[PDB]
Amino acid sequence: PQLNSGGGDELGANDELIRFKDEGEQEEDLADVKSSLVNES
Amino acid sequence: HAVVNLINYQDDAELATRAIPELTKLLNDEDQVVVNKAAVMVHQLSKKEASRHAIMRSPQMVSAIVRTMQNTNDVETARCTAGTLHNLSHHREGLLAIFKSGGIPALVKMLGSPVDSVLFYAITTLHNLLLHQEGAKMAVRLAGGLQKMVALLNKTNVKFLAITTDCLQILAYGNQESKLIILASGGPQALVNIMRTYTYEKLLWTTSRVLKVLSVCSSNKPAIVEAGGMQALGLHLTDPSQRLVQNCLWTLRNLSDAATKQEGMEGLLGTLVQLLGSDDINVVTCAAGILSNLTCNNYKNKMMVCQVGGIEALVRTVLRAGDREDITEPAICALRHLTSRHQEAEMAQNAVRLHYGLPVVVKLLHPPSHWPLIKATVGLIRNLALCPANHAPLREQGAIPRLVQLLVRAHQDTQRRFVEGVRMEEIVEGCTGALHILARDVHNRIVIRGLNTIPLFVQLLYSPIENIQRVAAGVLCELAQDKEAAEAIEAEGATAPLTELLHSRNEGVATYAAAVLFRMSE
Repeated sequence: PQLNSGGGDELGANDELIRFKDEGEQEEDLADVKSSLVNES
Repeated sequence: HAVVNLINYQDDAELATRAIPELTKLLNDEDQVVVNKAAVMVHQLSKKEASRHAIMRSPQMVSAIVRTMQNTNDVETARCTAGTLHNLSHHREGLLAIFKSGGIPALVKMLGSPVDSVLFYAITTLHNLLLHQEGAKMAVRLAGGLQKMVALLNKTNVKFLAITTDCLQILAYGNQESKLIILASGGPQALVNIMRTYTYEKLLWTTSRVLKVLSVCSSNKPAIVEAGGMQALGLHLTDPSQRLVQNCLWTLRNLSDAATKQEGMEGLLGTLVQLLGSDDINVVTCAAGILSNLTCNNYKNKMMVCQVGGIEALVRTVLRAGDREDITEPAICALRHLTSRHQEAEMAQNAVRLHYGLPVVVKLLHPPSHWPLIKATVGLIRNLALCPANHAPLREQGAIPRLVQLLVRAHQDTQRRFVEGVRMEEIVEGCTGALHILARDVHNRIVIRGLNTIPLFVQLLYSPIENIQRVAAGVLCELAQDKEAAEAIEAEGATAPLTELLHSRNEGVATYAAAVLFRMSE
């Protein structure tokens, strides 16, 4: 069987990707942006 | 205050009993000119805060306003009615009234209007609802607001775009289905365009938040990359706004593992190397992470990072990072990538030593380091060992006995009838591979054999995993050129497995096996 990850040879260790997938935090100041937008029509 | 309270109380009664019920009837008129004129009056009334309650507390009125807006063919009428609903959307009561009156589907329909005044009233009102009305998000999605919103990203008013993008962020967060709809509507390209087009910070910020949410989606991620997302987000890494810089970094990191084939990454890479020296821990952490993924199997990126002094920058990051593994793991993985398979790989292997990084690097193999960092560090040491100049210093830092310890423990833990996200089989291959390279040196060979490793290395020849068989045969190949070692290997009964390995499809395994066999016979 072959190694699922990692490994390497005479040229060194095999490069590997770090799976980043952080969505984290939905802040559940556009107030002025909103009023400003509507205060012209 | 008593005067206004009395006057308002009286006016509220006159409105709730005469004005409102009358205007509701007129809004329902067959004559469109009457409806239009009535819509104006209702709008004028909505401008006065004290008059709003009379308007919102009448379901018949609200429903007539919504129905009129959604069905009218008069621009001015659509404007007045949308403006009215906006005026009623500042508090819980009004929002609930608009919601129960079926205002959401009507407000969404208005997003298809070519008139700015209508669009502006529509998006800000939907935003208020999205922020405070429970059930608003699902209604907007069901009404197809996502598609309409994405289509509006080609508009030019930056304030309008800021609100529109924020609605997308609110609707998309933690909702995989909403992200796919956005993707299907061409959201990625439209969002990336904004990032490389406008300078309005609030818009870049809200837009970067939508991209972050979409960056964890396996479908949106490659779409963002292909749209030039990486280069675009990189444009703002030095912007005065910290919230923007950090959102761009988090997004870049999420996307990084799917951007290893992108061109035009010079500027981005150069900026990330600089950020490695930031006092901000979250910035250094993201810079290290993104660089690790970008240098992965891309010689061009490796070359550029080295050319901008990435080796020195990464060693410095590791030196001041101490036990923070969030920083050291990616930084070490980056150094690992940079020390192999490229024109400047050899130069990078020496540079780590020349920048006083060997001691701290070997130190990371020891507690309290966790398996992810150890695995990465073993990989880096393995590459550093390719450089003859690193043979002695690595031994002097105690790398050999620590690698042997990790190997023994990892191997014994594989005995049976994932640890901290790492398979012990990976550590066995890694440590043995590192030892195989370090064994090219004669003094190291003595140290290695003195730790009574031969019995283990021979045992490894029986491993099902051929990658492990390869490194075991290889280290034995190096050690075997020593008489006592060759005889010890023979005594361990290595002749049988090695003979079997001679047939291995793996040329490396076969060659090493034969080498060891020849050494023993001699």
